[PDB]
Amino acid sequence: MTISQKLHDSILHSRILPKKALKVKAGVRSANTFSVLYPD
Amino acid sequence: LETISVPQIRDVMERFSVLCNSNISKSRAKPVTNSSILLGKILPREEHDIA
Amino acid sequence: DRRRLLGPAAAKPMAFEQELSLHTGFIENCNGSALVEARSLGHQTSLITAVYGPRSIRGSFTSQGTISIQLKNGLLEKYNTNELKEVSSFLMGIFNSVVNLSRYPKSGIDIFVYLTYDKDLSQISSLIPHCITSITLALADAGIELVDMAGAGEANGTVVSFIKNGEEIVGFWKDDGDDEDLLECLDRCKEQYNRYRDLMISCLMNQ
Amino acid sequence: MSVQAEIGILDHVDGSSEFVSQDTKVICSVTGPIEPKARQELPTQLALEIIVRPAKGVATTREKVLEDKLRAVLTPLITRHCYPRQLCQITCQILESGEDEAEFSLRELSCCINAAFLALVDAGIALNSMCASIPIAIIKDTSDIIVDPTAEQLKISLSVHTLALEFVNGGKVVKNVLLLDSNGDFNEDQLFSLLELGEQKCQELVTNIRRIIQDNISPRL
Amino acid sequence: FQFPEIAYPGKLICPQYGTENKDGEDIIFNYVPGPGTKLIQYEHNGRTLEAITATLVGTVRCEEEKNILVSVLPGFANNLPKEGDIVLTRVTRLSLQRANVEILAVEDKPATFSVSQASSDLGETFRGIIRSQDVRSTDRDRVKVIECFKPGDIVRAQVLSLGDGTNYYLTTARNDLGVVFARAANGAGGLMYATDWQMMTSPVTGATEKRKCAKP
Amino acid sequence: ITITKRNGAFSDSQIVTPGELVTDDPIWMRGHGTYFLDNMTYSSVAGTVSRVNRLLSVIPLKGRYAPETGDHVVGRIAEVGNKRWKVDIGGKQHAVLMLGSVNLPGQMRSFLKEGDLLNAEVQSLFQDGSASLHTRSLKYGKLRNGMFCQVPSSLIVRAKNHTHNLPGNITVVLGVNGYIWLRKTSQMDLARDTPSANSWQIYSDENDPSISNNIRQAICRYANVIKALAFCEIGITQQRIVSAYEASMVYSNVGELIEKNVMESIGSDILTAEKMRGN
Amino acid sequence: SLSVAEKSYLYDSLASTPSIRPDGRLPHQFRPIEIFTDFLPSSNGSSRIIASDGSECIVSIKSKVVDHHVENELLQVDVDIAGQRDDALVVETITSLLNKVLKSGSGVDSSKLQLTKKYSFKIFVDVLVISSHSHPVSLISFAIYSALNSTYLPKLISAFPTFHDYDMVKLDINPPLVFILAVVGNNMLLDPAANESEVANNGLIISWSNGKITSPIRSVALNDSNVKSFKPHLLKQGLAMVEKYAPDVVRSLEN
Amino acid sequence: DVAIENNTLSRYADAGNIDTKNNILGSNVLKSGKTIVITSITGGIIEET
Amino acid sequence: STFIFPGDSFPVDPTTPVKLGPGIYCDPNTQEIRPVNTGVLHVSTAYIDYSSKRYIPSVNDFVIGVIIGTFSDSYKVSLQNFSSSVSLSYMAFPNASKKNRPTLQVGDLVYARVCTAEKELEAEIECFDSTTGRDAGFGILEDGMIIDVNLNFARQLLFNNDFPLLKVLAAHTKFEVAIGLNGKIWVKCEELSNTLACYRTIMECCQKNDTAAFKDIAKRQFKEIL
Amino acid sequence: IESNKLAGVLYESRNVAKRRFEYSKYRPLTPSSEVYSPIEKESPWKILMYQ
RNA sequence: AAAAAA
Ligand SMILES: [Mg+2]
Repeated sequence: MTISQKLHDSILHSRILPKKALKVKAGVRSANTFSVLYPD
Repeated sequence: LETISVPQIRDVMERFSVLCNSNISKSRAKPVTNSSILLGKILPREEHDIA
Repeated sequence: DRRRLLGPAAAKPMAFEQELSLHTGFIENCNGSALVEARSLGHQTSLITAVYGPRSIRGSFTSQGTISIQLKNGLLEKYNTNELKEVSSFLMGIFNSVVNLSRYPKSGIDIFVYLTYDKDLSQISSLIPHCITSITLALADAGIELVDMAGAGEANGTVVSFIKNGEEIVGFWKDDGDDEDLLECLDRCKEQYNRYRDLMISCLMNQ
Repeated sequence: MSVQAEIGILDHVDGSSEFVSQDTKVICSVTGPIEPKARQELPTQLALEIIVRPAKGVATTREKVLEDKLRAVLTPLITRHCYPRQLCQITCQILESGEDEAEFSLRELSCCINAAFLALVDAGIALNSMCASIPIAIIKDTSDIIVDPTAEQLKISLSVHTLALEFVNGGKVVKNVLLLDSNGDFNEDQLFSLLELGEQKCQELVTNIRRIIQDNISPRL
Repeated sequence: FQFPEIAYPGKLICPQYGTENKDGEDIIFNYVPGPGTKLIQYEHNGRTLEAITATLVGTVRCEEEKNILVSVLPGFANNLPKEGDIVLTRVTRLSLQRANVEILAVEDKPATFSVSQASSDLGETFRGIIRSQDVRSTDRDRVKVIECFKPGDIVRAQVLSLGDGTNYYLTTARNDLGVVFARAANGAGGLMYATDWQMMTSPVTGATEKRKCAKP
Repeated sequence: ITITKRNGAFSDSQIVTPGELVTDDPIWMRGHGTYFLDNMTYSSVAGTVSRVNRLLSVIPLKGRYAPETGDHVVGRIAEVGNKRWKVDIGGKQHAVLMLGSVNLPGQMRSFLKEGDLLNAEVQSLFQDGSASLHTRSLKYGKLRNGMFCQVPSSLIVRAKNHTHNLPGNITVVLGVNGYIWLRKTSQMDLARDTPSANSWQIYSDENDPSISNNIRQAICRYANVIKALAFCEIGITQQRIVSAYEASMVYSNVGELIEKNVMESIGSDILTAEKMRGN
Repeated sequence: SLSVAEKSYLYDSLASTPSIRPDGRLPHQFRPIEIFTDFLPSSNGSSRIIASDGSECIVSIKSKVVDHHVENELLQVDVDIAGQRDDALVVETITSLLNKVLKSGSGVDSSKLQLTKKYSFKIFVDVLVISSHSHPVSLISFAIYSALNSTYLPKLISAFPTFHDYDMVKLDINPPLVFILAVVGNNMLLDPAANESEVANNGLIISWSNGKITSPIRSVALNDSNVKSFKPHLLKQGLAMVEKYAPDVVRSLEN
Repeated sequence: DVAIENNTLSRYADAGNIDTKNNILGSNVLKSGKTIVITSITGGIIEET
Repeated sequence: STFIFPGDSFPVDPTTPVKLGPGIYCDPNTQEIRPVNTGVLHVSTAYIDYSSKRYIPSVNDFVIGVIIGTFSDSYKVSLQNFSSSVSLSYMAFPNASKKNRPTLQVGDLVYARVCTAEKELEAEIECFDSTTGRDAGFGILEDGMIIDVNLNFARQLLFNNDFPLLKVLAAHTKFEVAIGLNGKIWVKCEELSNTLACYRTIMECCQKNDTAAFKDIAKRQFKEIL
Repeated sequence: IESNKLAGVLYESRNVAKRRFEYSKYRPLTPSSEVYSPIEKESPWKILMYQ
């Protein structure tokens, strides 16, 4: 229990993972079968 | 011991010798290396120390 | 959950030649351990088995030993918990014939089998002979007396475990597949048994 | 850093205390020495049962860390060999967060330490020395060391800290550091500058705590 | 020995009975199972057969005592407290009429010991009880248990009777038995050593506590 | 295989129920099933009103075995601790068996352990109703050489002798507790009541080395008829058993007696026979 | 919980060549049971089976509507044993075993529950074991069988959702059966009693569908003591034993 | 001493052959002395509002 | 007054021999004397007076206990809730006997003193002092009513004769009383209204804790029931 | 009477009143509480030795 | 799982 929280607290406080780095860049899938393209 | 047959001891021994020779004496399979597939390299790692 | 950290509950999960490697006695936390890795075709399996015992049970009046086996999901969450219990019940039905129980009165032997990595390119039927191989190695490494070496094989979803050099059967697992494969599966698994047996014996002698 | 505390607010408990710092308010209670459970028995030393519950929701892994950190402080304080095979129930209930409980738990930790020690005094338990804990934080911009900050000061803070020291000889001489927690980005120079201001402010609360005990204990005697 | 030296679990060693011809008379060798072996039943040629089969991987040893004993020695479990053995224990709790402990290690036979590995924070460790009458041969009736043992002190004793399947019954009546290792104030002070049989002193803080000491 | 498929569904004896006033006469002596409240006697259970002499009570329609001093019962060891044995006689509580209440010849688990069956006598009774067992006799001891079967405790009445010898060289032990033991007739069983008018093997776990098939199938058949008489709620006596054992000889195979229509046939046969030759 | 004196008696009796059962049954005889059906109006189907030893199992059959393209398993069997946990070893074992016995691609036709090309009937099977003196896997099996034979669902109107407000559909399928066997010495036994399984050397769990032996087939240990290995000829004998005596039990439970 | 095995249990272990079943995004096997550590990283998607 | 804190230096010089007592601790290793509690140091004899609601077994202390269990060897008596049990032997009664055992049921109040009290051993009490005429009020306490108070209020009431409680209560009513050092006070009167009047006074006196407020409380309590 | 235990007491009382005295020689071989005798054991010197 | 008379 303590370790799970200690790992979570330390990562959160050491500022390893920004909330912006977790942002999902989605895409679209249209029928031509199905071709998927992503914005770049 | 005098109740059980004495030559029977030679019989059960011959039946024991013919038992082992027809059982564990026959085993053939192509030799396969014990090379690690995934965790076999790191898991049984010998203990090392650093200074 | 106040026990672990499950994270946000409003979220959702992600949506999208036989070769053996044997190693035993690499865990100092228990009395006996074993590592089994098998790679064949496009399907490989790596699992770890730990054996804790025999340890005395206070107040126990049992004139023989008590075996408990539990399978766990190490990484990939695939097999249902209900199915893991079923195999566990099957595995205990095997080693209760294999393990010399008369040697450990008022005692109990706990067996933990961790299913780490399993790649697939029924389903759990193929892992069963590897679980038997791992446990039999971990028990023999631990010092537990075994009447015979337990081994098995998987043929068209039909698993059958052998002892006494394939002369007798200590377990039978039939799921899906087809019919009239009785004689064939018994002969194919017997070859896998003998193969797994010699490698198991060699594994214990070498290291 | 003006605080407030009371002693013996609970009846059916052997000892209790109510600590107040800024907005975070943690009331504590201590029962002992009493009969321990079979699983808690210690043949030589004294057993410690520590329970910390939050202001909102149920106790989680977060509070399990608070209990573990609190245990490290109260352990060397109490003379365990005075009560062989016995039990001491220490329960700390947080009445108000006084901060952002999701991001920071170091403010409540210091208050749980302060309240517990006061309850240990009231319950009449053998203590080797005294103790005092204060929350510390370092702002990213100003880069200054603030002793006993507020809620808004933590949100913009770069690193949070927690200091608990053991005091002997009239609450002046420091025997040993009991607890030192730190979270966030900080260097070595900021660390020794933290104890420089911390030890000064700790002794300020030690002498502050000492006069609180005198006002409450003396009328009983 | 005309029988396999190395034996894995499930390997046939020797049949039930055996015999040889020497000095113009038949000598009967009686094979009996032992630690690591198990007498089981095999079938061959439509007829039953009993033979000694090893159950543990190791070397086979054929010894005789004043009959052939077949046992397999591994490269702990077999070691278990039996009447007459000497056992090192640690005091868990003190009562008025007795003193219960827990078994840690057991002395071997010709010093070497066999350490029993178990969790002390669970209770899976073997527990034992030393009676007040089994403390010392001198004045068996009236014995002050507080002035003999102490919580945490290590006591070397000898098991009399196993009793039930819960507690073992030990004794420290003889000279070589008693408190071996101990510290002042239930372990709070410094180390203490054994001088007199009924007195334990500490050559560090000058503290002296009354214990039941053994002979060096 | 036999099935039964039903669809759509799932000097007089006074019957009393809990709460009903049985009598307004405070003279009577309060017995079982009745509680006293202000000179009135109310029934606590549902059953028949039993008026015997001064003692007033109510007999329940169904209830567990009530241990009485002198009852010959068959019990199984439930647990062993200190210096006592606690035996299950299928009562409300476990009967106790002291170490001084058995036979010591010239570690209690080496004599009697959990699981072992035995026959004994109720030496005395405790205040809570528990029974004190006593095995000090040539007729009592550890049970072996046969098989166990259980019938309702209300189907076996008290008697001078509960150990009967039956044709087929087998012996029944009809316990008042309902626990019954069938076994091969031994030397003690053959001549027991007769010589009266004329020891380390007693705790052994091993049966008789030579058990003939003639006795096994007898033990088997004798078990099927007893549970058959119990199926028809017929009081089991030594005569009812012998009659049922002979009446069941019209069936070649023993396994045919397990059927419902067969059990009620043997049961009704004895009921009509004893009624015909009884009047 | 039998004494060793009883176990040694029953073993020598069962292991004998003319094997004598304690109740006199032949190796292929079944103990008399009693089956009740359609006693639950709130459920689409129901069943109740009483055994000789006093074992009892209640099986309830209910259903709902869902897409069969998003649901691979249209048949869920839940087992609740009285006095037992839901996460118990034996409970979850039987729960996992019966789901393999009754599966869309094992012993149950998936086209039978097909109404339209979009929606289909999903059957929920609930099991309540009142009393159990042995392995209920065979007892429950006979209960689920009789429960599926007598079932009523909302009758469809259109084709390829709406239902009939009064008239109903009677599901006619061939539910699988599970027969537990006991291996004692060199003899095979059908429908093992409570006391027989405690001395049995081994055991077999064999399924049955459409007049033929089918999966799942397991080798279960009826006890934890006298469990020993068995010769391969016993498996061939046991399977053949189930094969020839199955049309008899099916015919009986059909009425 | 510290010896590790990274990305051995991940689905992205092999560039050419990617596991269709494995949902592990990142992995690591570690053994420092006697103690062995096996870490597996999984993921998920949540709508932020 | 001289207030003391734990860990502080000990004013008393180590040169002159000073007997120990409750409140101070002798370090088993460093051999230094340090205070472990908070209160007033009393030097005549060296001990520390500190506020405590929990009682600990100690030699020659009068305690009022409740029988929570009856064994064959002794009695199990609880001097206070949640605390460990105390051993009251059958021979610890006046006019003891071998076969015949004293008559005490579970729940009976007993007024006894603690004979042998070890920290690592189960404490023992005896229903006869050793000795003061064998009758200091020792024995079964029939009827009456008991009240829970702190240890500070209990010891000063039993030992100090200048405590204005038994002095002020004797004027309001005539009664017999027994006070234990575990924070238990047993008071029995004739009429129930008097016992109730005594319970309400001690309950309020312990709460307020004022020496000069005893006569004020006792006046308004006895006039409240009428 | 109020506890309905009167029937039990009078029952145990009658069994006390019906207690019969008999010499050690002509005592029953089975020990009971209905018959009293100075020596109830066939070998009374047995318990003397073990003591 | 001690107990009652003398
Ligand atoms: Mg349940």
